[PDB]
Amino acid sequence: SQVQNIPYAELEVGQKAEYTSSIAERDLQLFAAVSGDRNPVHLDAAYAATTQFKERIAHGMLSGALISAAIATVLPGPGTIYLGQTLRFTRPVKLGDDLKVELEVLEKLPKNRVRMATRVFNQAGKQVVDGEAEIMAPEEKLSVELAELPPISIG
Amino acid sequence: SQVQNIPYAELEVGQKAEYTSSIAERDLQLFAAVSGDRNPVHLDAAYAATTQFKERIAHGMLSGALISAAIATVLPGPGTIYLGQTLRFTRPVKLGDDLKVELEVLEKLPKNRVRMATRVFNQAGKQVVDGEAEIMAPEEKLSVELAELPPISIG
Repeated sequence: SQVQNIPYAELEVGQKAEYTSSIAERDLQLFAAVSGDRNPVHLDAAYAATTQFKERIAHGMLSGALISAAIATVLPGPGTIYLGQTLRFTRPVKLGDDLKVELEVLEKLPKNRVRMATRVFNQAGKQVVDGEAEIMAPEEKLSVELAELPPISIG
Repeated sequence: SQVQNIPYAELEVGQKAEYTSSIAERDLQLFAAVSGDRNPVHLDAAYAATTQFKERIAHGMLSGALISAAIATVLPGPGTIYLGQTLRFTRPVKLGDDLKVELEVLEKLPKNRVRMATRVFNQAGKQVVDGEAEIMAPEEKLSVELAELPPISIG
């Protein structure tokens, strides 16, 4: 399929969208690989078993990654420019959690700018991240084929 | 292999550290994989060649991932609790850029709270990200063996 954006003129204050992701081993490994954060509580099950969490946990900033993809692919979607992001990390995310990013349009501002609430909840409905984004929303309507990745093999 | 943290009592206001990374094709693909942001300006060279950028560009939030690793592995390092992060995306990051994360201790506050400047610069010394982290620095000295990444093959 193709992904259609929601340009500035069509956005409304209060408009919401959601973006969901499971927290699997592969997510922990991919985020470590691209961040360089090889702390063993995210990677080494034997190590994590010795910690207070008893199992591996996700990097806090994995939620910033998910938020950015929600904004870029769902609301407003293709053509958006990222100007800023604030994150508050409220609760840890554990291996085997499922996260839901909730976006909400808070304000429409000059120069096609939008303030977007960016919240993340886990499978129990508890908020794990709170924050807000500043973006420049797309001026024109757009339909874009997202790129398919090559196969990525781990282990 | 081994990494020592820098506990709250060891930190001093003005203390700096750095964390560097080159922006390779693999980084674009892995970040897209873990985030879900597969917009083609990040992944498809033929497409990006048709844009103003003339080449692929990195996801803005890739700098957020690198900052988070710098805090978690270099300063204060293992044991740090990530409470908050602000990011202002001041300049696009391109394929083939070298990024330098600069961390600076701005303030030490009660209950092990630290305010940290988190700036990111490209190869030409232009600032590409500005922001500040709020953390709880570790109370005790820890030495940790970082985990190995599993092997990751792409394509």
